[PDB]
Amino acid sequence: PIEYLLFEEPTGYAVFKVKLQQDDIGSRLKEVQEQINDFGAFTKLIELVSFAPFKGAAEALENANDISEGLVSESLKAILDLNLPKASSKKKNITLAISDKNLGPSIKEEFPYVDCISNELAQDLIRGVRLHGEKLFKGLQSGDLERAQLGLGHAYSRAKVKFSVQ
Amino acid sequence: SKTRYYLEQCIPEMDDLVEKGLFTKNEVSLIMKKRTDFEHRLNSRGSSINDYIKYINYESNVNKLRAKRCKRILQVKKTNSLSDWSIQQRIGFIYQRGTNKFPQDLKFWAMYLNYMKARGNQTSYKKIHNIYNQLLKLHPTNVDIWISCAKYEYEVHANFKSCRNIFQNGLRFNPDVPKLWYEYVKFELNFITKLINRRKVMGLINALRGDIALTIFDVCMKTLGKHYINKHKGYYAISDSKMNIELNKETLNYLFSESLRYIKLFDEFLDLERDYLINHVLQFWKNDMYDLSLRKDLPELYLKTVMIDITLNIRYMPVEKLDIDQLQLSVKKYFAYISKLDSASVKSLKNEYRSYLQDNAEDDPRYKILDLII
Amino acid sequence: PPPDEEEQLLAKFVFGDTTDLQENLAKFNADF
Amino acid sequence: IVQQNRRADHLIFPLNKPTEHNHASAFTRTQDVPQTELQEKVDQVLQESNLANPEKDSKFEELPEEMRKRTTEMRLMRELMFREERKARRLKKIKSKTYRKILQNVIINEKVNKKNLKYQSSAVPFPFENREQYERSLRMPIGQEWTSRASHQELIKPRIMTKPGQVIDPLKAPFK
Amino acid sequence: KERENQNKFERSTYTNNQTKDKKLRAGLKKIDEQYKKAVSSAAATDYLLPESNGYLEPENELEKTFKVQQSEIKSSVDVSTANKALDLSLKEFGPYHIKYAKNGTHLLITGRKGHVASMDWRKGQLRAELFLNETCHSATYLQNEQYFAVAQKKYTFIYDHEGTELHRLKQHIEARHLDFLPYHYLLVTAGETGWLKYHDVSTGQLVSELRTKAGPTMAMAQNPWNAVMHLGHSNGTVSLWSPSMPEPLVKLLSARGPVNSIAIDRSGYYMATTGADRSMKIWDIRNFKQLHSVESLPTPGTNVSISDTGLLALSRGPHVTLWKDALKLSGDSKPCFGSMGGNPHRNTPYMSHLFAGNKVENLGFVPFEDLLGVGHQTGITNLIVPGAGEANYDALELNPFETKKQRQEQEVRTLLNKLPADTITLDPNSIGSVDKRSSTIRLNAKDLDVIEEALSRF
RNA sequence: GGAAACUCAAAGAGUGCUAUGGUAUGGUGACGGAGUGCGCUGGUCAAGAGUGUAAAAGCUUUUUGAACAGAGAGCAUUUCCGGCAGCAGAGAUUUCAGCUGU
Repeated sequence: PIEYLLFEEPTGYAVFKVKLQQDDIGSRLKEVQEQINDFGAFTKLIELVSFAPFKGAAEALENANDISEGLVSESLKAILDLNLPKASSKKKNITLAISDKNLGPSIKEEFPYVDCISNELAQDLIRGVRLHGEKLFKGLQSGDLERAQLGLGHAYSRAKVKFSVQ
Repeated sequence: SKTRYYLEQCIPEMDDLVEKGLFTKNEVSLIMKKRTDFEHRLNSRGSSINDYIKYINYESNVNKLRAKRCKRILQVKKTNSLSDWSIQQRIGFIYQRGTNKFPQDLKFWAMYLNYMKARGNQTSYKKIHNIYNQLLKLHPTNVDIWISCAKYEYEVHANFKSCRNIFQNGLRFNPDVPKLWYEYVKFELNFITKLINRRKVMGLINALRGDIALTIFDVCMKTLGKHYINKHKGYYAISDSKMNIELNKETLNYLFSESLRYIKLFDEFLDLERDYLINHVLQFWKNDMYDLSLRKDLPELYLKTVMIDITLNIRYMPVEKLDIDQLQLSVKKYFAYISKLDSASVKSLKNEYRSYLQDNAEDDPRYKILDLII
Repeated sequence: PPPDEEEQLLAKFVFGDTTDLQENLAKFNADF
Repeated sequence: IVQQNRRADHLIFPLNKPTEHNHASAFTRTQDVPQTELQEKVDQVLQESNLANPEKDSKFEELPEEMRKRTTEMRLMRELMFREERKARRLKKIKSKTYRKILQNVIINEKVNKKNLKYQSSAVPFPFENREQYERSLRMPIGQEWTSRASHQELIKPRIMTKPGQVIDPLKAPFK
Repeated sequence: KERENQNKFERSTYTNNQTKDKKLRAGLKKIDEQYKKAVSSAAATDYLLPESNGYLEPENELEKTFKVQQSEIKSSVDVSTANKALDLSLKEFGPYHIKYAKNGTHLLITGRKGHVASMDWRKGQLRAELFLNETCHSATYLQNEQYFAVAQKKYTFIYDHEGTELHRLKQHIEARHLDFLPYHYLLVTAGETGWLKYHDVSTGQLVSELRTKAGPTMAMAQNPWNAVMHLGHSNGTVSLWSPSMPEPLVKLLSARGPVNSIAIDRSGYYMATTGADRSMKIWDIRNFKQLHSVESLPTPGTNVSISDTGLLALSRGPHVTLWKDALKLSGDSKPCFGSMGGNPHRNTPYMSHLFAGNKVENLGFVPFEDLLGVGHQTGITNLIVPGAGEANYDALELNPFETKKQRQEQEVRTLLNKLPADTITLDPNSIGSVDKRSSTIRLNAKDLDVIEEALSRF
């Protein structure tokens, strides 16, 4: 059970709800490995329930650094607290699929009722939504995702290197 | 195909609608071929929200014709059979399908909400809650949906706890637009006004103050200032101290203009202690804002707040008994301002004179007022 | 069971009735 | 329960019911501890002066010529009362009114069709007792071309319907 | 649940001339519930049927229906149908055998002399015009407009879409009648030899050669219901044939003299045969009763055809005459030619036409439209016959608006579900059953002189 | 061999498009809405029990109780409504909202 999916991206955060589980035991097979390439069958697995866009490139760079060093930011806290059901912390946590095994501990530090999965099943679910991108989102974001990617990559790199224009 | 499924889901209501002798077979075949056109346009490729909207309009028109024909043929207003709810259920499902396919046009989402609310007793408020929940999930940043959700659940249901939860969750999501802040202080003032008016009413038949609105006023100033200093000067802080002080001054101008709008639409709540609830915003603006609003620039704003603090008891009608009581307070205010200011002294004197002359036998007591403020 | 004018108007909408359309095409006679 | 599971036409193998938690709503708080600075400020003010509205339930849980003359204070109290107050008022009016009221032309050959006695079965198969029963099983085609779409789906859905990627647990009954 | 039109959608079953098993009892109860639900829900589709059938109705007692002229129809109906009512005047080659594709999109004409043209008669697109200078007799499409088979001087040839010759069949020695069986992919061939040949078009393999043993085959028709072939001989005998049995399944004594033409209803219930003894005869097919015997036609009926809505088009040379509701059991549905004194219980012609110059070669209704294409000595003429076509086709059996991709995929799919030639029986519902031997109860292996009286003991 | 094209066909490859029913709408007055009761979720506190110990503390607990916070995700049944007016109120001449009796 891989119930929800968290995809971080330069325009904002997306929470998807996993409709159908993919196969666990047959996860290396040919048909299971190329159903994430076919879009007509990937939309049988993944459904978008929420997308919180960023306030601009400033909050984009803040959340890019927080996602980079593995911390839950305030917009993450907001969207996860909106979307994930108040499960128990001792019996059957709600299962969130992330792509970052050291972002998981920061998610359970804030929501103890959430167990986080990033193994190969969550990895290829995540790369399915990365492979399709703008088609899953049904038209609900401002800004082209690759244009925001160019801006965020340049901003992240100049921040990380302390590029001064003086 | 799924148009076949939906079209043959449409058949029991017209079974019933032919048995109840209002429609005939040759006209129900015409409404089925129009509905076939619409269902095929819906679940084929290249679909449009205008196809959804025209289907909803056609189904509402055949519902109105069905009601008219029922009143004319059977002379009842509902046959209490399948064929009086099936078509509204169909319209609701066309709306649900359309909002699942194109969840991006708030015109269609709001038409869904309007039809679902106006359906009346037959709908369920938890059914409206479900589509509010998924719409707020998809558009958390769009703020008018938060206002509309809380407005539906206070101005129709009067659910103060859930309304407070909606406003706090919206302010968690986008704590950057001042419109949600203003509608939250508006909701809290409306709630405390209804509280003290039900107290007054239970007194007239037979502690908890605006300090909530002041605390959300305080966090409104703090977080709006934080988000403007983070929004402008966007990527980095690569700016010398001239540009940093220019930025901080401009955020003070921004935030203080919003508090000017706050007091301007704060005055009309005059059923609570309006003097205390405006004077606390006065004392919250009077303190230091880390870049010398009084002792340096924004001295025009300092003069504006001084004029507000002077007229804060003189917010009165032409019956000027309060002026005859405490115009010496305004005179001492003008003296204390002109004891320090240089051109703001003459500005505040001429402005208080022009304001009192514009706002204030009856001209003979006004001749006393003109001799006072001359 | 009489007729009705509003009922026949929206019935002409619902059943897709071009009867008044052909009446107007036969009637308009290029009068201008 | 073993008998009704043997007799059930369709088993949907999430059969032990999953413990549904309370949904992540936007009308409430999904953590029940103050999560923002606004929330903790509003709750410390509201616990200086609490608003659980038991006082605001007992205040509006108080209010012939009461029916005819009081047509203004009735509308005032209607505008004044809160959610649970109006629910209790509707219940009180409902209980009060319910306490108030109550040479030959055809020659057929009858040779055996040795080429298509392979398209008909040799005997009657096991679960039936005669060919009338067995051909009453075969008498209706389940095809898309011969049924409607709903009937086609009802005829072709299988008995055992599992979910494709989650564990099937053993059955648990309400106290055996 | 009641559904006034269920008995069209009902399905017959076996009867003996209840059970103690609990599990089998409830299984049969579920099966009967599912059959009733399926019949009811399948019969509720008549609301969803888009179009309505055509007609023409007299609205007066002076206005008879057989005296309504084709120009009057073409004035009274729309421009699309008036343009479908084509007329090709092809004078120099012989009388034109007409043939339509099974959706009405393509027309295949054959001159007697040599002129075979396959065309899209409703656009203006011909896609094969080939002049095979030996006397051609008949042609048919195979599964498409993409292949057609022509019966030439002796050998049957098979041509592709643009008219290149694909096959010369060395069997099928003298065909005069070709017909394709579309669910079985079989080209059926009969003619001057007394032989009936079934040829599989997909594999390429001659499936059956059957001795008619009754001389040349005078007429030939296909039951669309169960794909058995009704051949009419010079005995006055129709015989019903299948490619499994080397003997005819049934032999009926239809007429005296020879049998000029046979037509079968698409429901597989009625068969109209015209003999050369001036006798039209309507036959029950399922129970093999003779329904009607219209004897003493004024001249022998050279053709009959039955539309999809059950009209009966007889042609007697220059004349074409159509009767409505003639294929019914009652004696008031016997097709007359006049109503003697205005009897309402006499089936006068539904409409008639006179091809005054010539003698018509054959008749064929256009499949899903209200037209009758008659091919005659100077070419083709479509007649607007308003009651004469299924208004509501099924678009996944055969589609008149089908595209190139739909043709390709439907060709592969019908090729994949091609029925074997052995499944052709007199009734189609006899390939799920058990043998008519092999006892109807299944067996449970448990079931698997007073002196002479003294002299007895000796 | 060559040329032309808003020409007619026969096929191949790639790309695009939410391309989305894992068992199809909230409802054949057999119905819906309201309310109640049962059921469910979460945290807190208390009790039990185990384990540990000089006593503990701690830790475990598919053990119960309490008030609180809720979810829309289940199940009843006659508690009312989907009957009529009189009347005021609500929004843009249609729909919406409660009192006195049938």
